[PDB]
Amino acid sequence: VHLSGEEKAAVTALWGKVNVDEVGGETLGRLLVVYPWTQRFFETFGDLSSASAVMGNAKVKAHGKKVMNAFSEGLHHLDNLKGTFAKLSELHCDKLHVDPENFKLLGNVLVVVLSHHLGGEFTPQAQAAWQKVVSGVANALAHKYH
Amino acid sequence: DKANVKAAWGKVGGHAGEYGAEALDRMFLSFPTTKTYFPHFDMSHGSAQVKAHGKKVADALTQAVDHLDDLPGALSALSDLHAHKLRVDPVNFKLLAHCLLVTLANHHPNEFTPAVHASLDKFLASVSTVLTSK
Ligand code: HEM
Ligand code: HEM
Repeated sequence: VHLSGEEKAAVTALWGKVNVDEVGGETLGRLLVVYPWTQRFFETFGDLSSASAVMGNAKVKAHGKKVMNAFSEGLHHLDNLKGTFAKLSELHCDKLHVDPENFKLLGNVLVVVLSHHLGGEFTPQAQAAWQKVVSGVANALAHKYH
Repeated sequence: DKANVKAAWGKVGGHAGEYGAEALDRMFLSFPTTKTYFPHFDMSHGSAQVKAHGKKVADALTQAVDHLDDLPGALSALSDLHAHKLRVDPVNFKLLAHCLLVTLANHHPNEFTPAVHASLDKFLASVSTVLTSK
């Protein structure tokens, strides 16, 4: 996907206003609560038996931070997401067997959480650019499956 | 169960036509292909047409929350319109549902808990399934 200079600058500025710890925990927690089959991949994280248990799980939060850190790498390489995410794509396909549809779901939960976090600042225009970002990341991660 | 999705819908302002209008605006901007279903609409930002349509969508969903026991019956005419007459590709319902969640979360994050998020996602998917059926 191609972001213009202005689209890139806008997603950069907005990400900087974000509490990454909160957004990471919120995103991965909501993935597990809203799409409960994704819990199968995270058995080792412990108690996921209720929404409150999921959102209060420290391993979910710490993992969410690692996922956000990967999005950060992506934002610095929007012209080469496939190369950037090649090892992670291999991990999710060949080791973890995550169906690539779930990459799209996580991206869209991130968009819902950015909206939740940022309110009016997350404008319809801001969202358009962020949809390009999360689509690009999902596509890059799905590449080893191809 | 049917009271709680109903409760959640009101608490995040699902009744509000303005939020329906914002969800449409978000959809049109993020997913430009969806505009091809509305060639008769002025797309100018403060569009009277988008405002009125936002109210239609909000009102229809708000009515539907009172009829969770029988959505196919409640949405019969709307299903005919979307599935038989307009032939809306099912991907588009997922785009609008997502933009509605984005909108509701935007304005009322305190009420848009993970549990409410899950319930409303299921509700909007259920409505989508009915509207995509013949
Ligand atoms: C945009 C989408 C995603 C990104 C950027 C992403 C990123 C990451 C990263 C950075 C790691 C850490 C690897 C390491 O620390 O060496 C990881 C691990 C992992 N990911 Fe993802 N991920 C995504 C989507 C998903 C989805 C949708 C699932 C499952 C539904 C998933 C399941 C896992 C699992 C099970 C691990 C290993 C966790 C552990 O045992 O510590 N990922 N991912
Ligand atoms: C849960 C999802 C949706 C609901 C509740 C909904 C609701 C409605 C309502 C209440 C109307 C007016 C019906 C009437 O006047 O008799 C309508 C019309 C229409 N809908 Fe939807 N809709 C949904 C999804 C979609 C999607 C995803 C699309 C296309 C991207 C779409 C395209 C249209 C079009 C083109 C019309 C005709 C409006 C006009 O000509 O002004 N709808 N919808």
